[PDB]
Amino acid sequence: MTASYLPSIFVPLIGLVFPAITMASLFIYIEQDE
Amino acid sequence: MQDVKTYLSTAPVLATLWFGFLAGLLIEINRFFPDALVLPL
Amino acid sequence: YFDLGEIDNTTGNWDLYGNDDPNRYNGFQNKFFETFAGAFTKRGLLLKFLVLGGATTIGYLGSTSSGDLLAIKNGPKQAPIMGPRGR
Amino acid sequence: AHSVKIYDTCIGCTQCVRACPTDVLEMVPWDGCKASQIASAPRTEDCVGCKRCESACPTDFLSVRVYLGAETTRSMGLAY
Amino acid sequence: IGPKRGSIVKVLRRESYWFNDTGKVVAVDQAPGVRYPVVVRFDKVNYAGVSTNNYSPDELEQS
Amino acid sequence: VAGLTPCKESKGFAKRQKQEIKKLEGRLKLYAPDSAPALAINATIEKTKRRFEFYGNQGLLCGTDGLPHLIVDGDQAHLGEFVYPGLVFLYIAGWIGWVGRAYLIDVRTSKKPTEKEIIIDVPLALRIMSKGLTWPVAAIGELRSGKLVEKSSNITVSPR
Amino acid sequence: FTPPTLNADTPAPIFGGSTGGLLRKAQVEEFYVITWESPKEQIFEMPTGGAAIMRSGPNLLKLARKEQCLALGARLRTKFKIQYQFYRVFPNGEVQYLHPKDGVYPEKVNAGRTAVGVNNRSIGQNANPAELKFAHKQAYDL
Amino acid sequence: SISDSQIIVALVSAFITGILALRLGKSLYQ
Amino acid sequence: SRFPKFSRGLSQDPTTRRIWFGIATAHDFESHDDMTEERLYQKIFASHFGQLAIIFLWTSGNLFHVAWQGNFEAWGQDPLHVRPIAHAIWDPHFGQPAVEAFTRGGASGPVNIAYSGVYQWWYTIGLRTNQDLYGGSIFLLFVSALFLIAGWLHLQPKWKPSVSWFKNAESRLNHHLSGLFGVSSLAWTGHLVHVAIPESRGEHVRWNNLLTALPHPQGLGPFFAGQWNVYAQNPDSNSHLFGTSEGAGTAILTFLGGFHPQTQSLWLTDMAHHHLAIAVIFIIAGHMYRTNFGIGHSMKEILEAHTPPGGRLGRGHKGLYDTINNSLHFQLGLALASLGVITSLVAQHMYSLPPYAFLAQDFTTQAALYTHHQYIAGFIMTGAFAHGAIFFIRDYNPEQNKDNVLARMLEHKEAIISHLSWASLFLGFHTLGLYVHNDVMLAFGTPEKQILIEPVFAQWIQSAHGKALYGFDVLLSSADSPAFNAGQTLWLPGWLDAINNNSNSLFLTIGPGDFLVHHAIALGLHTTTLILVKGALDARGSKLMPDKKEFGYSFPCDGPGRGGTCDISAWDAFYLAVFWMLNTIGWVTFYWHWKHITLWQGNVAQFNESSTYLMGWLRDYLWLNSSQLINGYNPFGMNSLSVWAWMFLFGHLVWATGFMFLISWRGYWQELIETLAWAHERTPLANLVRWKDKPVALSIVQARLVGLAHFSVGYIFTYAAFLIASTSGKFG
Ligand code: CLA
Ligand code: CLA
Ligand SMILES: CC1=C(/C=C/C(C)=C/C=C/C(C)=C/C=C/C=C(C)/C=C/C=C(C)/C=C/C2=C(C)CCCC2(C)C)C(C)(C)CCC1
Ligand code: SF4
Repeated sequence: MTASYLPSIFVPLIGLVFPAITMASLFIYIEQDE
Repeated sequence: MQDVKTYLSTAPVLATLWFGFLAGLLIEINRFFPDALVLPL
Repeated sequence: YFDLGEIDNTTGNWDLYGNDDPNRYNGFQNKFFETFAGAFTKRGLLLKFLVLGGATTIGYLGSTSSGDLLAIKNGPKQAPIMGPRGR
Repeated sequence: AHSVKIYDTCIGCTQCVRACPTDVLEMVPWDGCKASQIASAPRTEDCVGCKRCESACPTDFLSVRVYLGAETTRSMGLAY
Repeated sequence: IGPKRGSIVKVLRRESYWFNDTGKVVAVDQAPGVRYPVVVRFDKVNYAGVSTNNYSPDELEQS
Repeated sequence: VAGLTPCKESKGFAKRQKQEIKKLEGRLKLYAPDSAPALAINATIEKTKRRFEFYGNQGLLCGTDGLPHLIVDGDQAHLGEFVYPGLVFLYIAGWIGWVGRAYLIDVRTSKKPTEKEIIIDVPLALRIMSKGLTWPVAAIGELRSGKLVEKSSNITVSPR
Repeated sequence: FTPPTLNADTPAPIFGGSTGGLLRKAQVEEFYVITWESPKEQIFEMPTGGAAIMRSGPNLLKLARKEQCLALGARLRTKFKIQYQFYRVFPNGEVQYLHPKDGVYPEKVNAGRTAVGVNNRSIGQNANPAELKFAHKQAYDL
Repeated sequence: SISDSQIIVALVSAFITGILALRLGKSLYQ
Repeated sequence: SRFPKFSRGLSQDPTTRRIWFGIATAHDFESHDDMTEERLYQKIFASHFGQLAIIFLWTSGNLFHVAWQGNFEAWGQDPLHVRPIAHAIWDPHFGQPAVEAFTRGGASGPVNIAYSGVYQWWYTIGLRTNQDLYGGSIFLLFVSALFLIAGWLHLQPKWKPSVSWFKNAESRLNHHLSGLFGVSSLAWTGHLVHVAIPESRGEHVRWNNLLTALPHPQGLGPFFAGQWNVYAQNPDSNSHLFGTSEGAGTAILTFLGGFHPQTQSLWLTDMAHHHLAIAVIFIIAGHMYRTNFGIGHSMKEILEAHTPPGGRLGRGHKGLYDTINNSLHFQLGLALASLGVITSLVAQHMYSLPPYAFLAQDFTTQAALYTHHQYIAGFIMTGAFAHGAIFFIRDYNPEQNKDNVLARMLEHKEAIISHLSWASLFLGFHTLGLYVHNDVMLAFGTPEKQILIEPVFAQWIQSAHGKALYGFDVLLSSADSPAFNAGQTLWLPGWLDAINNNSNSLFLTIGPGDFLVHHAIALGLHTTTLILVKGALDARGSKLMPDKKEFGYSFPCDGPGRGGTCDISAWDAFYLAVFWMLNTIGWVTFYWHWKHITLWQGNVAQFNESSTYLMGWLRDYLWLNSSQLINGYNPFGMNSLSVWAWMFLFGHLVWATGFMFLISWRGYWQELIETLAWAHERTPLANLVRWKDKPVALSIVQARLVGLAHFSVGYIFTYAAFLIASTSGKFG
């Protein structure tokens, strides 16, 4: 390991934040009346 | 026997009587000629 | 039970547990909450700083955590276990 | 919603209408059978798609034919 | 019209269960405008359980 | 053939005969020598010794597992493993297939053809079960005369 | 045929209440009202689940689906000799009369209705989907 | 072993690739 | 116009099905509304570019994780005693035993051990340090970025290509055979010769010294003068250690055959010659069809002219060129049929002839790499057959295919389905009866009473290859054959030494258990082919329902009338044959993993005595090898196989969860969700919350798909876990 702290950053974002970004933006998108 | 033998000629009874005779024959072949892996004739 | 003068009362549009009381608090408690929760009102604004603020707050304590706080930042504390065939 | 189509093999036996649980089919006059009547589907937007008419059609192959297409709240059979 | 009543016909209709099957004609409708006048009875039922079906004379040949 | 020793000279096949009687002899140690269950194990041992002396005398091939292997290629040494009981089988299986085919032709030209299959007409059945003895001469005879196969114009075919 | 007008003054059958009745689809989308004339006070099986005492005069029953009106309607057409009609009621107040459209039930033929959705060909003369690629029409609607 | 600054070069080039993936997904939408 | 916008009929659906089907009809581009030919082919072309970008952005992250968190240099120093590290683990849910137990390969933290064979591959090809893998990851980031730019570019109206460019099959085949298969295998050969052979011989050849490091002592002189044997003059000896200069040769294109004696793997000089041969023959084969220059072939007239004059094939292949060129599902089915037969040829030829250095010694990696390509190939082949069914519904024109071979497949389709049915029934009664018979004889205390059939046809083929174990001595095992004397100075000194060795997996010693499981394999392929040929040929219609083509491909049923029409569609035959490919490849990889798990620890007699009956398969393979699998975590503690012990149990969840969708069907759940909708609409404090999508049960096709996908995920995870825990915990 070169940078041990990027495991501590990207695994919380792509594991928690990015599904919370993607599923909330999709649920807005799939329930748009348009 | 115009209707008793008709019941005896039905599909489940004739399957029981044939396979009773068939498994009866193949068991009795497997008594006098057991462990038969190769036909000698 | 069909009326043709009140279409909501004959279809199930009932406030079954609602109340028509106008207010039950006082003015001192009401002015405190609307002042503090005034920057949290708009849905488009609140969704922006909750995503951006939520991404920072999980990356902060994910990185500033210690060995006793989380075991993944503690690392190994013993000799490694050698597998079979010398691997 | 669902598209119910009647073909010219129909004998006017009326049992497709009698098997219909959402009042889609009706018997209109016709000149192509002994019964002098054929089925039709004017209220095909009310069709759930259950194909009870196809189960009750004695013509080989079927004269009433239900094609499951776009499904709405009529053809989903919901009460909520 | 029709081949004959009480005759043996073979069905040329592709979508019938009794395609290339021997059937017996029981009724031919002589009224004009009827698309499928020949009523053919079969010894075997279809999946619906019926054996009576109406065919045009163009979908049958004498066999 | 195929790297397999014969079972009469296989040391692994004789090892399995030794450890099978020894398993049955140790079962015999807890019974009286004239008792009824000891006669069954004594008949089991003589059934085992008859079996191993039959497998070695037929020219069976034994591998490294001490087990008799069958050569089904059609070897002149190995005819009774697959070819001889296969021709015995196909004669019997063709007998089943010929008397069931000839029964359906005999009941298709009847008043109620579906009541003769749930209720099988035994005088009609037994008069052709004897006739299934000579069935290669009757199947290829019907094949050469064209009565075995049906023309495709009279066969129910699903549409394209 | 003049369609019958919903009176909205005839009363309901004596029913103890059910949980199979009108949900929020009645409130925002549609609900169905079936009206029929009765000989006497009988007991019928509720299509939502249960039993109710139906009145000796005209009856009004509120249902959620069109299938509940035919399941009730064919029940009181075979067990009872009662002619029935039902409606479709929308939340804005519009009542859409639905069945029978000509006043006579669709099992019996009427000269007023016309053939719609009727193909002059059979199933075997329907076109293949390969020669109808990328079109609004399909193999059966032409 | 690779260095710290090479991880920065990879993360920018993946973010540039993530923009070009976002640009194709907009064009696949239209 | 709600989601989904490509289908107008699903946008007016007020239920949850609109949310579901829009995910699943997302890539079915030809079923979309207001949809044309040009938009179809351009969206497919940009989807291909996105697929290429995903593959290259995948490889970039599988290279970045080896270069960053993996010990590729430490594995390069000692590839026999170092476990290859895939990537590091950052799990907030580990306790201290899990951090202390997943730290393998001399790493600083908990890491995942790579069982994908990427270290063996990158070592054999020439990559040595982490900086080379990082440079490859940046280069393939650039390549995926270029493919995203090209995918966006061809959707722009200036660079949109027309359908006539897309349906240009002759130019596509010439530039695929010449460029994709020829100049890329000649590019490869230039790598294997310039980089991989000198890195096997210790010379560090990179981009900085590409123009100075000469690959041969006399480079490009004997090539253009004709004496090519100078490139096969001094091969690597049997004392050659891989990656070191000692014991090495100078020849770049040898024809030795067999294996490198230290790695038990193929020679890089042979694979370089192999690629120069499948490069000359593909560039020459790419000058076949007519594009722009007068010479060449028109494939329409090839297919028109290939009619037998006796009329046994009808019109032959007349009208098939327009049939393939107009139908994208025909081309995709042909591509997936060829791809399944070569992904299975990949699987069969990387275990028996290991192509990568120190891949044969790493056992669980080889097991993963066989099971990978046999499952990916049993889903690619089923996709081929399913696309044949979709071609027969939405793309097959009976007017254009009039009495050709493709129409004559529909003319005698009942003969094909009934004879596949006979072959499947034959194989099933015979294989089940022989296994159950051998089970009864091992149960009844008599192992000698088994019907054991020596597979003498395939043993004769092995003796035809050069195996002297069976003593057939016909050709290449006898010195009196002309094939042997034509080969004994050319490739056979390597091949016979590789095939007469009993430690490798090159043409293993087969027995009666191998015969029986090969009939299990033939049962699996025959019954999967039965269901799939039955789905493809009854796709348009059948005697139960003649208008299956007018109901689409994946329609649920046709109603309870006419006896009952459940699973009548061709998608449902694909659905029923996914279970048969799972069973088939389960049998295949059971046979592979047990034939190899007994070979690797030496006792092949366990397989030779126990594979003939199914209690040996249950006890000595499924129960015996699962000893350290399910003991990956205990009440006493947890081992390094614990993630493989959870993933095993996880598979038994998901697979069994599929049963919930495959046994229980819709209307039970629809009435259940009706009661749930009443309960939510009447509960105080929760009635305030509404749904916009009406809650419905999963629809019937969706139910079969969800149960099938759960069945497949559980099936691949139960076996990925067992197979990567019963070889990597008991190495050997
Ligand atoms: C990759 C996915 C991901 C990751 C990073 C985590 C991370 C975590 N899990 Mg979690 N989990 C996930 C997937 C995820 N989970 C899923 C899919 C399952 C379902 C099967 C679970 C089920 C599960 C449960 C049941 C629990 C955990 C808990 C934990 C914590 C264990 C570490 C610890 O001791 O902290 C101890 C706790 C803390 C240090 C508290 C920190 C809480 C912070 C401050 C929240 C701050 C706001 C937040 C960031 C807003 C997010 C916004 C959005 C954009 C994501 C940690 C926060 C445990 C826990 O304590 O949860 C918090 C616990 O009870 N997990
Ligand atoms: C020389 C010119 C040239 C070359 C290089 C290509 C290149 C390509 N074209 Mg193209 N094409 C050309 C001109 C060219 N074409 C012409 C003139 C026409 C006009 C009619 C077309 C029209 C055309 C269409 C319309 C499509 C393509 C597509 C593609 C791609 C094929 C899919 C892919 O990447 O699989 C890569 C495949 C290989 C590298 C071949 C591998 C063969 C087998 C399967 C594997 C064997 C390899 C080996 C064993 C594996 C070892 C590696 C392992 C260690 C990892 C590929 C990039 C498709 C695409 O993806 O679009 C982006 C597409 O949609 N092209
Ligand atoms: C339905 C359909 C389809 C599909 C189908 C499929 C999918 C199929 C498959 C098939 C397959 C998948 C097959 C394969 C085959 C192969 C083969 C057939 C092979 C062979 C080989 C050979 C013959 C060779 C030879 C040899 C040998 C053997 C040895 C030595 C060497 C040599 C080389 C000499 C399609 C799409 C078209 C469309 C239409 C319809
Ligand atoms: S809905 Fe289900 S049970 Fe009913 S016919 Fe279709 S598949 Fe069969």
